[PDB]
Amino acid sequence: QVQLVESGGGLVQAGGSLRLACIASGRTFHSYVMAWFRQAPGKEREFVAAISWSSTPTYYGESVKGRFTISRDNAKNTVYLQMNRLKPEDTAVYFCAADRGESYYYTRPTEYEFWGQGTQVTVSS
Amino acid sequence: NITNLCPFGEVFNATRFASVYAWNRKRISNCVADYSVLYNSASFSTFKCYGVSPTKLNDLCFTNVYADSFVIRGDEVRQIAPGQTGKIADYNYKLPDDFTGCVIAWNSNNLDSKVGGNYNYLYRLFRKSNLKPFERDISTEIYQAGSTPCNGVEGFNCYFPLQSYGFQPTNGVGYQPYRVVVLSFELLHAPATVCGPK
Ligand SMILES: *[C@@H]1O[C@H](CO)[C@@H](O)[C@H](O)[C@H]1NC(C)=O
Repeated sequence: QVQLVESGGGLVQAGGSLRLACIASGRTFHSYVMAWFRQAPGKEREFVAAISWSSTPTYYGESVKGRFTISRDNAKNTVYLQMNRLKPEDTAVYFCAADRGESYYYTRPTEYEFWGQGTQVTVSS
Repeated sequence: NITNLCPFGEVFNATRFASVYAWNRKRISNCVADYSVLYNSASFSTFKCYGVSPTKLNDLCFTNVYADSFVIRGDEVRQIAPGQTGKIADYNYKLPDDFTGCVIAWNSNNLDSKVGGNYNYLYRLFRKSNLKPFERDISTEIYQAGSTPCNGVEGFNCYFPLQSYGFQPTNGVGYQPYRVVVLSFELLHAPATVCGPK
């Protein structure tokens, strides 16, 4: 069992910025691929970003490419999501996820064993 | 120069698949590993790599590759991963904690389930201790579950250690058969025998 807790969510104005963070339990954080998904009301969990063990393949959903940066600090068991130039369509619950494996199908929720409970991000217009 | 493609067809589309307890190994060597056939598949239920990115498989060289394949239930596929426990991880097929390789599975309900139930696929239900990584046990010794010795006769606390899956086409997805291929990548102090095209 790995536990995951998101922080840094909340209310922000369109064009604004937020840094989500997610901290993991355990002493083998370096062995985990870390990911962000989000879920808007009425929608399924949508892949946002993922980062491999070395940091070195990063992955992004089409609609956040260019605006969002995923990064990890192994010393702090933490993955970060820098969200710039936020739009109302970015409003959702943001979930931290983790898996030992890096998936060819990296956008599939079923490829990640561990999930945080999520944190609300709200972008007003 | 190794120039012939690695025969992935003979692994993924083998006419027969092993019971998990008697998992099959094919050695892959002295061949070009072109993974683009696997990249263009949509029907795999899982495709994860450990210690290498799936995006780099066509660029990497290994001293040795092994393809281990077998059938298990859908909801046991999560056990074919480093750091897992359960009947399958503990007693049938164990990956090491630092595994280097990929695990691919797909639903095989259309091939491996029958109207009467398919009882051909077996798994080890009992064992005195957990498998070491890549260990294989095909023994059928009566398992002593209790105080009394069994004298190789079945009965009270004296169980035959293998059990049948009994796959029916009407089973829930978690109880349907899944075929699994585990590609083990070795990087030893030896010549590389397997490279990608690039
Ligand atoms: C196995 O057969 C399927 C069709 O049944 C085909 O799509 C696939 O390319 C084959 N797999 C390999 C690794 O050759």
